[PDB]
Amino acid sequence: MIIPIRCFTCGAVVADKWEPFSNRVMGGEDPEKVLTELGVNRYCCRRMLLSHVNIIREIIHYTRPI
Amino acid sequence: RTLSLFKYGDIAPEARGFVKNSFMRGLSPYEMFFHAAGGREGLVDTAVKTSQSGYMQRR
Amino acid sequence: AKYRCGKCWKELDDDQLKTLPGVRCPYCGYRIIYMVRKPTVKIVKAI
Amino acid sequence: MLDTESRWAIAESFFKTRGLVRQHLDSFNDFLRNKLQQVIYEQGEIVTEVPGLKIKLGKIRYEKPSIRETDKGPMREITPMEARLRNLTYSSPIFLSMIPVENNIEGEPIEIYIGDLPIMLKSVADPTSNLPIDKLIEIGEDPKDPGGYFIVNGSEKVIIAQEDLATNRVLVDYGKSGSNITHVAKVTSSAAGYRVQVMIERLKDSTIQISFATVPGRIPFAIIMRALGFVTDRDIVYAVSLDPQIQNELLPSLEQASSITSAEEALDFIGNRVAIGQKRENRIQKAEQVIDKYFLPHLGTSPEDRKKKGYYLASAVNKILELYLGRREPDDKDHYANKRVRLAGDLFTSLFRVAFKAFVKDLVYQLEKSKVRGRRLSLTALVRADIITERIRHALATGNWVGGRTGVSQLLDRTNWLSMLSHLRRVVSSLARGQPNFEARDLHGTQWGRMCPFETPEGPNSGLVKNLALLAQVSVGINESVVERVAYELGVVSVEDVIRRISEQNEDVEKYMSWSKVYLNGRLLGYYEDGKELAKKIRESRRQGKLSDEVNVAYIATDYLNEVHINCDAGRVRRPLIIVNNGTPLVDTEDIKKLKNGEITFDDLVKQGKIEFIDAEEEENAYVALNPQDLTPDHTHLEIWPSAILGIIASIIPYPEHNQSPRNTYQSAMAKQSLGLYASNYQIRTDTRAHLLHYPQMPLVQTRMLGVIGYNDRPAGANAILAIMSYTGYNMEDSIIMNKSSIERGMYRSTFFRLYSTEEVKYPGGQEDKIITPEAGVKGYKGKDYYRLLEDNGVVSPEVEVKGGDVLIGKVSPPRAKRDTSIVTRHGENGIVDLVLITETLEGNKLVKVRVRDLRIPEIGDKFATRHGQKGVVGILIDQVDMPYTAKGIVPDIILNPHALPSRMTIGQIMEAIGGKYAALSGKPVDATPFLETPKLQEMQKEILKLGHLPDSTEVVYDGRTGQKLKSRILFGIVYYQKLHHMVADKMHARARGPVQILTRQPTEGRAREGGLRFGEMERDCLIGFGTAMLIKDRLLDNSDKAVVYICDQCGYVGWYDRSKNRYVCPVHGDKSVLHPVTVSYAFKLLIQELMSMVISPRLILGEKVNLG
Ligand SMILES: [Zn+2]
Ligand SMILES: [Zn+2]
Ligand SMILES: [Zn+2]
Repeated sequence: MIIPIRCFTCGAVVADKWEPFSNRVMGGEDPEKVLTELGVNRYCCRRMLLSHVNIIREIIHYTRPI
Repeated sequence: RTLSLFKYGDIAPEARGFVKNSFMRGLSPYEMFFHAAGGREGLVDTAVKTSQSGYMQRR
Repeated sequence: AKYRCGKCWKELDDDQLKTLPGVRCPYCGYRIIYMVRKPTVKIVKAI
Repeated sequence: MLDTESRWAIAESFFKTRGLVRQHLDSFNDFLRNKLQQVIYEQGEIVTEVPGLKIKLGKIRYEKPSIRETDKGPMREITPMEARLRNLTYSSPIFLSMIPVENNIEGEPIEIYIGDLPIMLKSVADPTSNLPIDKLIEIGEDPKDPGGYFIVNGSEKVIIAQEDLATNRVLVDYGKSGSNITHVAKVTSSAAGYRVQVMIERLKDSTIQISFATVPGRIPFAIIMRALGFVTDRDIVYAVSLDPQIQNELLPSLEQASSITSAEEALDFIGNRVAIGQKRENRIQKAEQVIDKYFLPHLGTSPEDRKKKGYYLASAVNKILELYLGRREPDDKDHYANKRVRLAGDLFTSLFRVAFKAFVKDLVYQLEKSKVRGRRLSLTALVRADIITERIRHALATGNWVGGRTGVSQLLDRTNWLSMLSHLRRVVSSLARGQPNFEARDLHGTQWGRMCPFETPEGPNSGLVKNLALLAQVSVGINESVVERVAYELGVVSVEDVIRRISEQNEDVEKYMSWSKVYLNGRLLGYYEDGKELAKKIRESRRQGKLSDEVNVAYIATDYLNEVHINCDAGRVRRPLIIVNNGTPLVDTEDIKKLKNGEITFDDLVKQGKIEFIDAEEEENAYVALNPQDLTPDHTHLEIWPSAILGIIASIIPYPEHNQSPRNTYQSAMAKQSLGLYASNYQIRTDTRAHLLHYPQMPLVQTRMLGVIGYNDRPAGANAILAIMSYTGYNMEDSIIMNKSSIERGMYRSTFFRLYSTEEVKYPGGQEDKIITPEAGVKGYKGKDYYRLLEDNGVVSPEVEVKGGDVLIGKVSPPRAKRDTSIVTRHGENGIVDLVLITETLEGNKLVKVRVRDLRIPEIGDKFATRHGQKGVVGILIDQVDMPYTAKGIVPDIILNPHALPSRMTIGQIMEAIGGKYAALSGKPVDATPFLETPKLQEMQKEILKLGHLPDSTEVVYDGRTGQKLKSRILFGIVYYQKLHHMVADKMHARARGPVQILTRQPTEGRAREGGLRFGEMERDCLIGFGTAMLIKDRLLDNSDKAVVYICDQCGYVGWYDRSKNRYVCPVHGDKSVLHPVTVSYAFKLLIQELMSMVISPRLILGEKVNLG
């Protein structure tokens, strides 16, 4: 739904690196260079960042009326 | 003919279900179809076998 | 207790005292209402 | 040349123009536009026994979906979400224009309301089918929902397609061995409301008999021929065929009816068969009416239609004789040319026809009764429309269709995206489970491109429940009249004209024995000079737009047969192909260039005569090529997409051509059950059971169809660092090892939602009413503490911790002395109250819904699977410190035993692991579509080596407990995993003691009923085999239905022991006999008592407990 705070395999914080990576890739930059220069080197954290879906931007429209 | 990809009246090894590839190498589409056709019987025979075995053992 | 009009999600709040012939929002005439979170401190363990 | 990209562009345009549920929508639109009016034209006008009084029907129409609530006035339009929330039905009113004539007086046309018709979502009648994404979001709708279902009473119902044999066709076969019948032919004529089967035999003595359901026994062929207007034997033998060899076989059947030489003799012979002990007159009219109504109704139900029935019977007899002489073979019955798929349109038109017949019968009865009583003519005052609305709805909410069909309507399976998508494309075989037959479950070569060869259930339904292929399309059909006219004007000669030319003109039959027979929907149409030329002409005219595209033509040439078959009816499954002319496909570079920039679509190519949909019958004349690089001048078509032979779930497997066949079927079955996001608006809709994965991820190793179906926006799994090694023995025999630290970070956590509902029934029968209030003093009170969560209005508030059997909604019920009927939480499960909804059910009754959620964290016993058929439970959870870290600090998320690979032969598993590791390292997309995988394995391995890792995807691993370096290298990957809804938290159930049955006094059944396990016969056999008598007694007697009963010493019946003062009393002996107590199973005493209920008298003979000596 939203980016996990930490990588699942190793406890590395990865949530703070989502909004840069999600932007510069949309700007035409290849993901590998951005990931390397952001400080992500183990492929577990690369898996965490590369396969996020971010559904919450659609669920904010359909929220419990409580 | 089995499929429409083969000529009329063809009994060549390829046209009747001979797979010359391996799982490592990968199968062609018609080879996949022939493999599934060959393997479908196992999904079916199990229930019949167990029911007959149960009836015989009860008697 | 207290309810909330269902139209446009969190619309507005109403209570038991609104006595009407049917279940209806007095303000927008909507037929679906929900219940509030009963304001009270709730303790959940971050496990 | 057509490369991969151009063919994928064609396929993507196909999917973009027409969605994945085009079959349901097309059938419903066709029914709504045409089949609705046709039913009432078939009715025509209602007559009355009283002369001068009748009604003439006009047009019929429908409006936007709406409801009529309390204080009925103008109808108010509603949205589907409101129907879901308020338990309504998404239906639209239907208006009929009717004119009453009263002794030939017109009056004025009247438009009335005749009922409500359910509307399929996204159909032509649904106003939400043409809305922008913004407006769909505004009204509370999922923009990606492929609406092909109905909202009935709030539930979502889908009409499953039913596959069954074609009706108006002749099927020939051999008779059973060792029987007087040698060959059999069968026809199943379908009328507008009933279906009649006609069976033709060929007995041992070279005679032919026709027998159908209504008339008992067999009737000789010449008898029926005479009854239908064929008086001369030459007429019969020339209507059968023109071949002297075939004509020679008619002699015994011709002479067996030599006594009957007139139509009336045949008619009263049939009458004697059907009517016994009546005069000649009523006999002949009864026989002629039963012949005209129940013989072959599809040809007509009028007394001038007998010639057509006679010609049809003659053609069927000719077919059976051709089978006898050896010029034919028995029909396959599995060829898809012989099978038709009934969809929602046909079922709805039949149901509406039946309901309209019932409604018009009731209306005419009420009208004639009122006119007998005496009243003015006011149609609106006696319509009683609520019949129609009741008859259709009850069919959708139960699945019991007309004609004996059951299970046609089923609740939509919204476990995830793939479950709903697969449900909306299922096909169920009608003739099934009555016998295996070991041949209806085979993978017929005709299924290529029409049904998925993998997605089938396992067990009794294996091979009988199928799923549509990607590009398959079910035909809708046209009217036969235009096809007949164009065929006649093309040059064919009617059978009557040929017979006339043969008989009344001196022309030899040798000329017409070399001609080709021309059929139309299984009925012989005529003769043509050269059948191949006619087939080519029809095909060329169809591609130019002059002829409808629903028409398919085939030409069959054999050493003994020369026929042309034309089909234009509905229910035929067809597939598209690119036309190849002179070895060059008709789709060129300019066409694909215009296709890639939106100038043209898939439909434009079809209407230009470059891509055509062909069915099984036409494909007999086709010679298709898989790829453009092996085209030859003899080829006629080209495959649009070779990977489109799979279904919609089998299209998610990466590298499916490297796995064994059963693994893909298992994968489909398990992928229909994975946890994940199933809808964007899941928080506002109320489903009975729902699951939600907290952090779903889209696969790293994708296929081309994952993005088309929208699976990347509603994923149902996560990517896991998989290690392949043997570790601690906790992953032996299908089990897996999972990292506990990654679980504690929230990897595979999920939430489970359950719903409870209640309604305040108004009870109009006695004017008493329900009320939702607490239960201070009531008859069926439970306990003071149980009702401690209810508010002042008797409904529990959101965000509270319910547990066990706490009361959620508290209401009382009037006696039928108020009784407490309150909804309680199910036993053995707790959670947090998530949502409370209060509304009205269209009549002022209060409806209350309470949704309760709970948190599910993975543990030992949870079930996980992959996309290659590798299910298993978690054996143990290991922390990060104890996991075998590598030289870079990466620990596995899941460990999989190597011993599971070499037997299952799933190379795709390892290939996906390598591809996922490459995708994570490089950041480049990986496509694993079958037969077209890019990049190749060698390139991926070279790139992996270039990025600092070993090419074979192995790594140097150290032991996390001792720090010792392992002597070998271990394979690591990023395989994608799914979590199934088979959690151990819902499967435990234990019983020590509790309630028993009222009748047998045995423990109850069900997890919610405190439990109880059945001790069957086979367990008793195991206990006997071990020879443990006391253990048997303990298991079967002491722990269930033990009792003590008193038996009289003389009669042997059961007495009793009363508390008056003191007595052992016998039902017959009174106090003159001694009674003894015996311990026995209470079920045995019940058996004795119910045996005495019958006239059987069981007397028990007692014996000494202590063995003397
Ligand atoms: Zn990491
Ligand atoms: Zn409101
Ligand atoms: Zn007695």
